[PDB]
Amino acid sequence: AWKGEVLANNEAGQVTSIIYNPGDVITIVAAGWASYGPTQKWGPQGDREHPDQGLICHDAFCGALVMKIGNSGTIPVNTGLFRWVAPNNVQGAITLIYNDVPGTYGNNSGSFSVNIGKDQS
Amino acid sequence: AWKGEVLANNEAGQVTSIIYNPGDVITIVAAGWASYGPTQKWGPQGDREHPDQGLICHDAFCGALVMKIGNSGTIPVNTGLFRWVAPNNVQGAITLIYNDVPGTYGNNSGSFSVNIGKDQS
Amino acid sequence: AWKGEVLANNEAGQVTSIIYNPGDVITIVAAGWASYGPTQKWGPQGDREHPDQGLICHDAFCGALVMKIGNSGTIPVNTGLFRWVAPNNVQGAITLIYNDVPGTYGNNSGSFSVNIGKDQS
Amino acid sequence: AWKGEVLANNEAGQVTSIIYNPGDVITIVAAGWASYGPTQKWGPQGDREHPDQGLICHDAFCGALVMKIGNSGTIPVNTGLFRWVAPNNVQGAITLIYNDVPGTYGNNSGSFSVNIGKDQS
Ligand SMILES: CCCCCOC(=O)c1cccc(C(=O)c2cc(O)c(O)c([N+](=O)[O-])c2)c1
Ligand SMILES: CCCCCOC(=O)c1cccc(C(=O)c2cc(O)c(O)c([N+](=O)[O-])c2)c1
Ligand SMILES: CCCCCOC(=O)c1cccc(C(=O)c2cc(O)c(O)c([N+](=O)[O-])c2)c1
Ligand SMILES: [Ca+2]
Ligand SMILES: [Ca+2]
Ligand SMILES: [Ca+2]
Ligand SMILES: [Ca+2]
Repeated sequence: AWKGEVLANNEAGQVTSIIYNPGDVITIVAAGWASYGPTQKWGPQGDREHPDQGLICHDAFCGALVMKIGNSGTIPVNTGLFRWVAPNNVQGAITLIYNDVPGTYGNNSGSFSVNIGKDQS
Repeated sequence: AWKGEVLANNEAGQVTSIIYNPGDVITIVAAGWASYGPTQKWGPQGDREHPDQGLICHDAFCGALVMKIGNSGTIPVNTGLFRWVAPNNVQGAITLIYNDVPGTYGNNSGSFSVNIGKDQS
Repeated sequence: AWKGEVLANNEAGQVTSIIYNPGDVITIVAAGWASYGPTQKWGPQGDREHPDQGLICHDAFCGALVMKIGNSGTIPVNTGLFRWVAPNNVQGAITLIYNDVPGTYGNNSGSFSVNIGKDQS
Repeated sequence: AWKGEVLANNEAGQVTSIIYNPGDVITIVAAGWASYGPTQKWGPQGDREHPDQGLICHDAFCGALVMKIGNSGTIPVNTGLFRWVAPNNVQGAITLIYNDVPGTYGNNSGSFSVNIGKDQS
């Protein structure tokens, strides 16, 4: 299992110790509060009122938690995933990232606390 | 495992199939959007700007997911719990509930989708 | 989880740390060599050539590993059980016992090494 | 998870669907009765009285269950392995094999039933 913090202001994303292999079943739980700029804060699902303009992951809101697995594209995590199996041919190390627009992470604040474990399979 | 929806207007809470027994290790993942009355919606950690004026759970925000286990008081769930063990003396059936003030559930809207499983021990 | 030795001369059996509750899924692995009398020894499936003339568990061989769950009657374990769920209405502490005839444990020798864990459910 | 039978007379061993990847934790439970020649039978620990006269695995008895992970050397399985982790550099498909002397498989009989799964990590 891996536990750690994902800073909203970390454009590169936080690499985890988890290597996703074919067939693997994993669980992720994400909590806390962060911002893409405003004094207001949002949870891991982000700000459902913010537009999608140039976000790294078009499938989640601004300020959501997303991930990449190896060199996949971005995949939504949000609050987390229960006993989840990736699509065919997705494999590698799990990096977690705050969903925002490239070049705009400087004004971000806060962090999410995230756990990831491999489940029985 | 149990998977189901928790309606925000359900004052009694959603009973699950899960019986928490001494020594159990559990994982919960909650997702979605709901409202304790306003047109806006919030995720499982609720509205961090809303005052607590009589919530069923004073350790979580208005609109957050909470639970009771058997005869326990409310216990925060929020986005979820990763490989969690219950407080001393806590055991029994898990009921999931939207955190709002007694008697004001009629104007709530939405639902959270929740998964619960028992982990290896 | 629980790891321990079960002596073949132990008539009362070895009580583990595991309490079996409804819905639980367990795995058992048993290894080693023991005897009900002879200078020879057998593994956890026992002696497939020996008669049953009053074994505590009529569904396994003399010299096999068996168990009780709470006040159940005996259940075969043998080499082990993989992600097993018990019959209805069985609950309580797991007691591991060597399968022999009541009153004859005194000439027994050796032990099995046993791992028990609860699995994800 | 994977379940299947491993014949005593199969010199090549039985390929499973389990790919052991670095950091995997696995459980294996084996049961049953087989023979490397004699009319009598033995369990997955094999025959503790028979000499090693060129077994494919010199760390288990003749008639024991062993395995390869990819093109590893032989690894003892016996009755099973509880929440086990492989040696460094060991990875690939798990192949289960009856431990006998090469070219003597033709007088073998019986089989073992084996479950393998990956465990929480
Ligand atoms: C795809 C990379 C090129 C984008 C350049 O344009 C932007 O930076 C751009 C364009 C439209 C909306 C936004 C936006 O939603 C946005 C998001 C932010 O977190 C933020 O801090 C700022 N900001 O600092 O101005 C803008 C940003
Ligand atoms: C029948 C209910 C008893 C009323 C007690 O509630 C209050 O007086 C009171 C005062 C300030 C804020 C709140 C509150 O946070 C609150 C929370 C709500 O979800 C809600 O639907 C209502 N509401 O519609 O009246 C008020 C409630
Ligand atoms: C030995 C004290 C009295 C128990 C009574 O045992 C029997 O009546 C009975 C009758 C038939 C077979 C067996 C038997 O399978 C049996 C099994 C043993 O492990 C053992 O050590 C002995 N023993 O030492 O005599 C007998 C026992
Ligand atoms: Ca920003
Ligand atoms: Ca309300
Ligand atoms: Ca005896
Ligand atoms: Ca042979």
